[PDB]
Amino acid sequence: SLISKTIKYDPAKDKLITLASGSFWGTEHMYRKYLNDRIVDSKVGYANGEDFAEVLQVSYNPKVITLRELTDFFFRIHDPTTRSGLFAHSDADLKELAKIKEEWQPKWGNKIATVIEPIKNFYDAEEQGYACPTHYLRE
Amino acid sequence: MVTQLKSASEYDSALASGDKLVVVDFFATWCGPSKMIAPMIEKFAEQYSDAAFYKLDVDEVSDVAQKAEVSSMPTLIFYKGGKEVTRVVGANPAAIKQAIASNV
Repeated sequence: SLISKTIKYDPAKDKLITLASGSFWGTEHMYRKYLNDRIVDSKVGYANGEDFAEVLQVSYNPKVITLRELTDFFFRIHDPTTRSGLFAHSDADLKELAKIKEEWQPKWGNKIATVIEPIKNFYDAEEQGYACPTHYLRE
Repeated sequence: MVTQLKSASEYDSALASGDKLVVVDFFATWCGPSKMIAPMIEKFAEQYSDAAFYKLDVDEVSDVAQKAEVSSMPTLIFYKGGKEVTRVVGANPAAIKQAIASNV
């Protein structure tokens, strides 16, 4: 599965995005502190890109929040020039995430090293992880 | 005991120590690894008397964190004579213990 077995998710109303910012402690901390009112559900785990990255998987209603807003937030919460990934669940979302990254390039001095890939796998208890990169809202 | 640093003022006047080694744990309360290194540094503080151990919340005192160029937690920084001698990034207690032993 590309979807966690525990997450609240309705295929007929909701969408998914899987986010790596270098530590799921940071990724979860940030979305739950700023956007908790606007997302459906949120689960920490390990994502594989089509070597596992620590990720947060976000279930959301497009009529409540768009992917653009979720990605604009993502590029504000951590340093993506430096571990940094966006895992798309559709081909339409893949090209939109790439578009957003391009738009964010000048603001980060064109050094964004964020990887954009289709989602290959997702786990929760798949039972680095040594440190969390700095997570906070940049201005 | 490990003394928490609350402002840049406390931090500076902790570096002004002399030959005694100064260890600072730069931490985040949300960060799992950073949180779990705490009890380990507490034990090293108990074992190494001649060293003064401190902790600093990077969200609380962002100015010191940015100035010491800490971009990950935990980051244990080691000071002698008010100047950096070495640092260990990430939650490896055995690595941290070595840096203490090697520096006093």
